[PDB]
Amino acid sequence: DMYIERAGDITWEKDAEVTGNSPRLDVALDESGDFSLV
Amino acid sequence: GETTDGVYRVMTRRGSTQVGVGVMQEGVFHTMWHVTKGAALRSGEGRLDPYWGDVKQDLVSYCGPWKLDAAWDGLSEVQLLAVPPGERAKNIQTLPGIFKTKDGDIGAVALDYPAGTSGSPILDKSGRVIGLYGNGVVIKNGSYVSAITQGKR
Repeated sequence: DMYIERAGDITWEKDAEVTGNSPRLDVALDESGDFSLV
Repeated sequence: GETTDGVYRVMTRRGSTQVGVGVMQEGVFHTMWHVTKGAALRSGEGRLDPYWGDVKQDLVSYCGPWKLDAAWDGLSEVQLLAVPPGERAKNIQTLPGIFKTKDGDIGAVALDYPAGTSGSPILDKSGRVIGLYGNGVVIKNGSYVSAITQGKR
C-alpha cells in the first residue's frame, strides 16, 4: 500500500547549496504529459 | 491523518520504497500524477482519497482542489526542496532554465535527483511553492532537466 510521511517544513533556507545551469530548450508537450525536445 | 502543512515522502510497501514526494497545504496533498497514478494514500490511520488529477499536467491532489498557485517570476533563483529517498529534506538553490513551448515559456530546473524525489516542491524566495519537480526532458547524456510544474487553484 502507499502511505505518506512528513519530511519537513516548506521553507527557503539561507544555507542552501547552489548548483545547476539555466538551459533554454525548445520543447513540446503531448497529450500523455510527456515533454520532448523540439 | 497528518493534516500538517509541509513536505511529505510518499512510500510504498512490496520491503518499503520511496516512489515520490508531495506537498500538504490547506488540507490538500499535492503530488505528481506519475508518482501515485491516482492511487489512494494512507496518512497514518486515515486515508487520502483522490480529488483531482490530470495526466497532461502530470498533477494530482487529494482531499480537495489544487491549492498551489504561486509562479516563478522568470528572473529570480529558486530552491528545490528535494526530499531524496533515505535523505533529510534539503534545499538546493538554482537559477531556472526555460522550457520554450508553443503555448509559452515554462520554468525549468537543471537538477537530477533520484526518481523518488519526484513531486518535491520548488520554492520562491518567499517560501511559496511555485511548482513540483519530476517531469521534463533529457539532453546529451543523462542530463535531466525538470519543468517547474504548477497547477491552477
